[PDB]
Amino acid sequence: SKPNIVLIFADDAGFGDFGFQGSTQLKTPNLDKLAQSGVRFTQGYVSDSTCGPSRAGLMTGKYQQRFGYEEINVPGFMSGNSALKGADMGLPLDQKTMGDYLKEQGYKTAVFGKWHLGDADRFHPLKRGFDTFLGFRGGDRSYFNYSEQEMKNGNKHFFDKKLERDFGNYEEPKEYLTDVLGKEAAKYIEQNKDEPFFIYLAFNAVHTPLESDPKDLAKFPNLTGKRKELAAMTLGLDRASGYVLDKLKELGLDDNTIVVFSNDNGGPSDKNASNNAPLAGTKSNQLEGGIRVPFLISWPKHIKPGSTYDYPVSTLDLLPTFYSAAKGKALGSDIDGVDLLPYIQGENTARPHKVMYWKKENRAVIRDNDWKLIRYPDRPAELYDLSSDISEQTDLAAKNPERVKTMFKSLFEWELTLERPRWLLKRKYEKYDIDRMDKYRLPATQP
Amino acid sequence: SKPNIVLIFADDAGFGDFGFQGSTQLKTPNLDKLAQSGVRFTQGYVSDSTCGPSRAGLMTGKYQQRFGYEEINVPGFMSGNSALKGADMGLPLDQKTMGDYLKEQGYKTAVFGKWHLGDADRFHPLKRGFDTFLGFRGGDRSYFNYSEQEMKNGNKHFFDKKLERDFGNYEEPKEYLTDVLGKEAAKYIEQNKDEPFFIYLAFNAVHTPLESDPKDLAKFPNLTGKRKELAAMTLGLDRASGYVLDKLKELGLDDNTIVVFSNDNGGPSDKNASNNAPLAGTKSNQLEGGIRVPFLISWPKHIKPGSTYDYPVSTLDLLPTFYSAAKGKALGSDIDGVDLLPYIQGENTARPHKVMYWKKENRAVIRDNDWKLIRYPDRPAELYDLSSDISEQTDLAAKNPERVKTMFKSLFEWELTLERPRWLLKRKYEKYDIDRMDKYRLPATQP
Ligand SMILES: [Ca+2]
Ligand SMILES: [Ca+2]
Repeated sequence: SKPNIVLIFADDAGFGDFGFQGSTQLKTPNLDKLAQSGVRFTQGYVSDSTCGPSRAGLMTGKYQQRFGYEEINVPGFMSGNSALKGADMGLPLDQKTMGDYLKEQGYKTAVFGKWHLGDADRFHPLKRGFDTFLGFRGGDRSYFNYSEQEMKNGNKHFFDKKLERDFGNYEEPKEYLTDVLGKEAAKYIEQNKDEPFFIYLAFNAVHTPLESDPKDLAKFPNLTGKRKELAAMTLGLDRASGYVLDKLKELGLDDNTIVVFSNDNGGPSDKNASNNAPLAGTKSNQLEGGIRVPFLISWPKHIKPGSTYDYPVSTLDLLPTFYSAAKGKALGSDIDGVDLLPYIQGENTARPHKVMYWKKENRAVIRDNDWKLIRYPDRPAELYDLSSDISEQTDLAAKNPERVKTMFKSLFEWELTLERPRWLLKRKYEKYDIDRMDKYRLPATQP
Repeated sequence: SKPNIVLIFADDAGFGDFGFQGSTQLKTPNLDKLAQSGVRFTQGYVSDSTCGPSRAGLMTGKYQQRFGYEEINVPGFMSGNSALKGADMGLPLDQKTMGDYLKEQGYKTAVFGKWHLGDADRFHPLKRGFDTFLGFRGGDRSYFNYSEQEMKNGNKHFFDKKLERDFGNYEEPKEYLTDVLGKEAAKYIEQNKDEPFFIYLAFNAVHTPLESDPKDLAKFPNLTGKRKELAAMTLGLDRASGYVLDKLKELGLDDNTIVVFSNDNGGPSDKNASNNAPLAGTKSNQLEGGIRVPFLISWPKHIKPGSTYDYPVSTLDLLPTFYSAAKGKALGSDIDGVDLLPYIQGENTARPHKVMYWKKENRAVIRDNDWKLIRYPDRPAELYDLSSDISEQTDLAAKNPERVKTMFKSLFEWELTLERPRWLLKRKYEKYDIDRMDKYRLPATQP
């Protein structure tokens, strides 16, 4: 008998904007119970500090750069010189997804909400190892229904923002999208209570646009502007998550169900007032604030409740971890993630990752234990000791020239194993990413 | 009366492998007379340290990266993810060439030898402002005829290596290609002795493959291996250059003819035994050895014979210099080169370039006066003072942190004005370029 798997994946959430992450202002009671029921990771990372490359890594358990998925796939934002534009941008078809791996172990598979791994029919979830789908192909959309007007008077790329059941059944949500996503995950759990199931629950929460239940806004009278709306949407994500967690309890599935909460990248603090405290930086930079994310795994009877795990882990680990728990035997050799279960349980006391990497064009990172080397296009490479400087305020490059040179060589060694990107952003977005990094260069504070 | 213009452009030649450049072993008597007849530049640069991007800059007078021509166009060597492959790689059609500009001033225009700005019919010289053509579309070819056998049993991209008159008149040279190229330039000068003419003479010499007249090899008994063959081919380039210079004398055109000798990039010392003394580095790195080239301009009666010009100049300058000398009035505003004539003659005492840039992906350079900042993917950015360290052995980065930061920002500012590349090399060539850089990291000496 094989465990059910629920991967709850938030969008553009603050590292510091959950109760279990030390938030005073924000309220995440259901996710607080999820944290206390299992293991909270203090050093959980995504594979990129933007939506698309992150999800590509999560879905494959592979450094997404190794198959050209380097820069974010945003239809209408790519260079006129870009190899693939619009709907042709997607997860290469030769890649085997989390869905595909769990379908081979006889799981019923579903994805609710944000896909963002290609808009063209061939990149559709139901072609990528998911039996079931309710969400949108694109990167973002309204948390309420679109009018007939707005849908008819939309540009060529607006079809990816429209809510979709399975293959091309376009119907708009009747209700706040976050609540619709939660409640459809719950229906799907009840409809599949007898077989093993895998649910990728990809909330568009708390990505822009800033849109909330009026019910949620009244609960934060003290808060103001974009922060008031983040809190409302967060409470929303927490309620919708609650629907799923309660249903598992209600049906006695919680005993033999893995539940993972995480986040696709660090918070874009200037767009959605997210707060990455106590980390520097945001979405689309490779400071801890961009790449370090809230990360929970709950598995009752298997993981001790109320435990922390302090060693670095990656979203990349989730494919092999899930597959191993689903008693999987035929794991591809091209997989960069490790099975986390032996490490969580104490059977392996080693770090699950000595060396970790990030790369978007000239911006790249190598972490070797607790050394962080950051390469930029516009300034000397910086070196940080994360064992004593979680906030990256003390550049140790100057006083460690030989460690910088070695780490620079190891980072280059890893770049040589990557494909060239399959698509390129317009040049000017590199400037926006770096100006934002500089705007949020200091540690964020709670609150 | 408008002056004739002859641009003699060698391939993969050594910075140190000409008599007028201080060569011990090699013989370039015709080019030695060319140097003495005009101005030798001690700091002449190409716009990239490889064939294709270099030629793209030369032909447009523009930083070739500003229209996506960043990495070398070699059919069969591009990433499977590359936006354009094979014959579709070429100088974008929206770009106006040196040929186009001089055809508008009523010049008869011709190109002999290596084109390498696109193999497809639309990228052909006769579409890009040349009335006449005898050469090959591709990057390299044998210095002797190809058999019917070799031509029939060649890969899809071999058609670019075949010798071509005007538009698709394929006939193989009956004689050493360097001698055939020189003698056809001379025929064309005689055939057009009465009207103003422009000849781009792009010798494939001294690019691989290493192939010489047996007559030339016997003149270098003391030399051995690849060096013996370089010397023979060099003597060959010098004789073939001689045919052109003698013909101008013979017809009394020398009085009113501008002659430029230069080189498309620094010498690939490990492939053709070229020697970039006294510079560090080679082809495909951005040390002085890659980007700094022999550079002569002769205009009898107009430029003082036997003169040196010590301030940096670029191949980029040749389009506006040529155009201005052809009494051109309607120069595009997108042009990065300056007219060198006022600077050569002393009318402008200012540097013709304060700030110069190079970029191939993560490898980039900014020069500000005699400060050279070099960015690499695999090591800390280096700073050199070229006024006192022509050989780049004394890294001043650590002792000049503020200059490094500012220059890093100016270099980024210039990257933001560029398009993304229109095509990408396979990943593994970045490793080969950097291993070669390291093999030739020390100053080359005469040997
Ligand atoms: Ca996101
Ligand atoms: Ca060349």
